Amino acid sequence: QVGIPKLEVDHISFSNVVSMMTANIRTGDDMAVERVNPDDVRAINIRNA
Amino acid sequence: YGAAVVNIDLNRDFFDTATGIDLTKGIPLVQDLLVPIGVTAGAEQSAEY
Repeated sequence: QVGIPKLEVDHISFSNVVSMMTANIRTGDDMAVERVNPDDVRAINIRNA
Repeated sequence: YGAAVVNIDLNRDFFDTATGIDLTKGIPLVQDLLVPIGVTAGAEQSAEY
């Protein structure tokens, strides 16, 4: 076990293990859902709960 | 000596289109009458009948 920068002294250390994303994360292929609307707006349960 | 099928329509000559009845397809079928409300473009036929 070790100090733990922060939970220990103050020696600002200058080198860490930063974990990062391997490559851009927001590249195209934006989700897209198809929508079907009820076809009667008069036979729409609504009841229960 | 050839006839094929012999249905029993509903005498088109009596139920003339002076009774707004378009009778070809087989069944009666007046146009605007007990139409349903709140439905897509079609749907106005299950009961146009």
